[PDB]
Amino acid sequence: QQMGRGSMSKIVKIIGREIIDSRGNPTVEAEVHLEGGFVGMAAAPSGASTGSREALELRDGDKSRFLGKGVTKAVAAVNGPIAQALIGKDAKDQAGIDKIMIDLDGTENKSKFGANAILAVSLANAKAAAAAKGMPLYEHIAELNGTPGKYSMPVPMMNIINGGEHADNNVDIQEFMIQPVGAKTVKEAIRMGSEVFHHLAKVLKAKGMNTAVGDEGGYAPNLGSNAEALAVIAEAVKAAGYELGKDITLAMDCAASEFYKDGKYVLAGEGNKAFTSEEFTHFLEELTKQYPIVSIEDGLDESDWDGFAYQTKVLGDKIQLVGDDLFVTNTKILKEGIEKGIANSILIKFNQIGSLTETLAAIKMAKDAGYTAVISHRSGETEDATIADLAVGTAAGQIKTGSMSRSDRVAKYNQLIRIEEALGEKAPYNGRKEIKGQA
Amino acid sequence: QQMGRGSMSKIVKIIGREIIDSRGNPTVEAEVHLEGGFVGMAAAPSGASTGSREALELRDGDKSRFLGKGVTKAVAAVNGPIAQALIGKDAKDQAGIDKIMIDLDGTENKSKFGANAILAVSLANAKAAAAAKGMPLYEHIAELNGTPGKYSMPVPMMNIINGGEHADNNVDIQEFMIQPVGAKTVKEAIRMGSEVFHHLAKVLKAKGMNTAVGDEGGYAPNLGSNAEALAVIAEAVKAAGYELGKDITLAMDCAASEFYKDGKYVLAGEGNKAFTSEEFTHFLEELTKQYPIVSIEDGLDESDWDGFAYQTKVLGDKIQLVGDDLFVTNTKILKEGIEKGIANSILIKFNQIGSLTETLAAIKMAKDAGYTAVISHRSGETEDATIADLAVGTAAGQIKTGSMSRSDRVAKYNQLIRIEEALGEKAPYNGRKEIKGQ
Ligand SMILES: O=C(O)[C@@H](CO)OP(=O)(O)O
Ligand SMILES: O=C(O)[C@@H](CO)OP(=O)(O)O
Ligand SMILES: [Mg+2]
Ligand SMILES: [Mg+2]
Ligand SMILES: [Mg+2]
Ligand SMILES: [Mg+2]
Repeated sequence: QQMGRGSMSKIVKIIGREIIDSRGNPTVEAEVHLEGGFVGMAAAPSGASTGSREALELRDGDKSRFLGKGVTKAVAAVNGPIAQALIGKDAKDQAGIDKIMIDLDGTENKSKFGANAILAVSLANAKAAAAAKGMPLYEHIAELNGTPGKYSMPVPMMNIINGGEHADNNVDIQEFMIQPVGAKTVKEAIRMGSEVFHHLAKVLKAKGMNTAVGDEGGYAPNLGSNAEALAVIAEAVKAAGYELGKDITLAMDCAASEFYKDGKYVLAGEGNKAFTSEEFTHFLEELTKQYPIVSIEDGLDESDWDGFAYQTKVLGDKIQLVGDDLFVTNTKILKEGIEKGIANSILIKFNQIGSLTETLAAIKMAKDAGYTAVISHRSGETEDATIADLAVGTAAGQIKTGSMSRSDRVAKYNQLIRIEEALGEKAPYNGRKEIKGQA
Repeated sequence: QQMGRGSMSKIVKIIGREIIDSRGNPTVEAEVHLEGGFVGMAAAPSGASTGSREALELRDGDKSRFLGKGVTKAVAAVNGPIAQALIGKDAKDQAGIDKIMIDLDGTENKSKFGANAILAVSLANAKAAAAAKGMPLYEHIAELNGTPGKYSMPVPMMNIINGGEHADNNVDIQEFMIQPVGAKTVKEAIRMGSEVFHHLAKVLKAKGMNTAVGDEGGYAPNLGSNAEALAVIAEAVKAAGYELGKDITLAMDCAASEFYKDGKYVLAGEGNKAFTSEEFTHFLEELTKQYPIVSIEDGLDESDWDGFAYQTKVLGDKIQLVGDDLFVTNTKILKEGIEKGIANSILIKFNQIGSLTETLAAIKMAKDAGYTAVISHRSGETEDATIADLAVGTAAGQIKTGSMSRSDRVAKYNQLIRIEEALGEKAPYNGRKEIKGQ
C-alpha cells in the first residue's frame, strides 16, 4: 500500500572528485546518490609495485599538477559518461551496474575511463545500495557474493618491516609480516599486533636502527641482510611475551618482479647476489625451516610461470603461496594458473581488475579450486575501510592491510573491531586454519 | 500539524569502544544515537608532547594490554555514567550536554572519566545534532559558535620535516612547516603542499638523507643542525617552481618544553648547546631574518611566562607567536596570558580541554582579544576529520593538521576539499592576511 524510500534505488547523481592518498598523490573518489536519498562514497587506492597486467590507473600526465599524477581525466569520466550511463539504473543490481561501465569503456584493461574511475563508482554504488537495503556493507556484500548471512573475521597479516618499493632502505623483500593466529577474536589479534609492533621499535632502537616508517607503517631500517628482518621480528615477538609458531606466525611478500633483472633474481641489498628461480626457491625454503614462515607471496616474477610451477611443487604442500602480480585479481589469468598447478592462494585487490563484480568472480574461482583468498590494501591508501567489509562479507579468512601505524592502515583494523563487535560469534576468527597448508 | 523526525533529537543510546590510533595506541570512540534515528561518531586524538596542564587522558596502566595504554576505564565511563546521564537530553543543546558531563565528572582536569571520554561523546553528540538539524557539521558548528553562515577555508601549516618527540632523529625543533599563502583556494594549497613535499623527498635523497616519515607524515632525517631543516625546505620550495615569501611562508613549532632542563633550553642535536630564554629568543630571531618564518609556536617552556612576555615584546609585532602547551586550550590560562601581554595566537586542541563547548569559548576569547586561533590535530590521530569542519565553522583562518602523507593527516585535507567544493566563495581562502602580524 505504501512504497518505502528503500525501494527507490535508481541512481540520480554521481559525483567524481580528486582527493589525496596516503602518499600525497591524487586519486578518484565517487559519490553515488539514489532517488530515495541514499548515498555511498568511495575512493580508489593506488599501488607502487604494480603488476604489468593490472587494469589501467589513468593519470593525466600534466607536469604542472602534482608532478604528472593528476586524476582529472578519470574524474571527468566519472562525472560525464559514467554518470550519464548509470542515471536511472538500479544500484541494487551490482553486476548490472558494473557491466554497463565495463561495456561502455569497451577496452580490455579499462584504459578509456581508467580502472580508478570505474572502481570508485563500483564501490560507491555498493555502499549506496547497502543503505537502500537497510544494512551494513558487509551484509550486502555477502548477498552480492551468493553467500547470505555467512561471515568470518579475517586473520590479518601485518607488515611491520617494510622494504623494496615501499621504503628507502637496503631491503629487497618488500614485506615482512606477522599473523596473530593464536588470537580468539580479531580484536585480540589487533592488540597482539600492536604490542609486537611497539616491542619491535624497542628492539630496533637498542640496535641503533631507524624507527621512522615506510609507506605501510612498518619500520624501514637498513639491515645487514633480508633475513635479518626475520630475526628482529622474532626478538620482538618474544619480548612481547608471545610464542613464535603457537601465538604468531610469519608471512612475506617478496614482490620479486621488482628484483628480476636479465632472467635472474638479484638481491641489491645483499651485494647483488643473483639466483635462478630454483636457487631462489631454495633460499626461501631455507628461511621456512629457520622461522615459522607459513605464507610467501610473489616468490618469483610475474612472468616466470615455469618457476612458479616448480615452487608450488616443492613448497606448496606445506606453505601458502600467494599470487599477487602473478594473477592481478583477474579470472582469465587465475584460471590458467589453477589449470597449471601454479600457487595455492591469490591476493585480492579490487583495483587490479577495476570493479566489485570482477573481484567477487576472482574470489569464487579461488575458493572453488581450493585456493585461499587474501583481501589486500594497496601501498597508496585512503581513510576508506571497504576492504574490511569485503573480507568479512566474503568470509575470505585473511586480510593484508598494513602495519599497526598510519590511519591509512589502522582505519581498516578499526572497521574490523566495529564489525566484530556488531556480529560476535556470527563472524568467527578461525586462526591458523584459514592459511593454505595448516587446516 | 505533522512533527518531522529531525525534531526527535533526544539521546537514546551512547556507545563507547576502544579503537586504535595512528601510532597503534588505543583511543576512545563514541557514538551517540538519537530518537529520530540520527547517529554521530567520533574519536579522541592523543598527543605525545603533552602540556603539563592538559585535561587528563585517562589510561588503564594494565601492563598486560597495549603496554599499559588501554582505554577501558574511559570507555566504561562512556558506556555507564555518561550515557546514563545524557539519555533523554536534547543533542542540539551542545552547551547543556557538555555541562552535564563536566559537572558529573566534577574535577578540574576531567580526571574521573577522562577528557578522552568526555570529548569523544561531546563531538559525537555534535555530529548527531547536525544530522538531526539537516545540515553539515561545519554549518552546525557555526550556529553553535554564535556565527551563523559565516565560514572560511583555513590556511594550512604543513609539517614536512618532523623532529623532537615525533621522530627518532637528532632534530630538537618539533615541526618545520610550509604555508601556501599564495593559493587562491584550499584545494590549490593542498596541491602546492603535495608538490613541495614530493620535491623535498628528492632533495633529501640527493643528499643521502632518509625519507621514511615521522608521526605526522613529514620526513625524519638526521640533520647537521636544527636550521638545516629550513635550508632543505627552501631548496624544495624552489625546485617545486614556487617563490619562498610570495607563494609559501614558513612556520615552526619548537615544543620548547620538551628541551627545557634545569632552567635552560638545551639543543641535544647541536652538542647540548644551552640557552637562557633571552638567548633562545635571539636564536629564533636570527632564523626569522634568514627565512620567511611568519609564525613560531611554543618558542619557550610552558612555565616561562617571563620569557614569553619578553619574546612577545621583542618578536610579536612582526611574527605570529602561538601558545600551545602555554595555554592548553583553556580560557582560564589564555585570559591571564592576554592580560599579561603573552603570545598573540593560540593552538586549539579540543582534547587539551575535553569538550567542544570549552573549545569554542577558547576561540571566542582569542578572537575578542585580536589573537589568531590555529585549529590543530594531535600527533596521535585517527581517520576522524572533525577539525576540518571546526576550522571552517569557526572561520578560525588557520589549520595545523600534518604533512601531506599519512591518511591520519590527509583525511583532514580531503575533508577540506569536500567542504570547499560545497561552499565555493561562501568560504573564502584569505591567505597571508590570516596570519598575526601580516
Ligand atoms: O605489492 C603489494 O602486495 C601491495 C600491498 O602491500 O603493495 P602495492 O600496492 O605497492 O602493489
Ligand atoms: O605539539 C603539538 O602541537 C602537537 C601537534 O603537532 O603534537 P602533540 O599532539 O604530540 O602534542
Ligand atoms: Mg605490488
Ligand atoms: Mg607483491
Ligand atoms: Mg605537543
Ligand atoms: Mg608545541
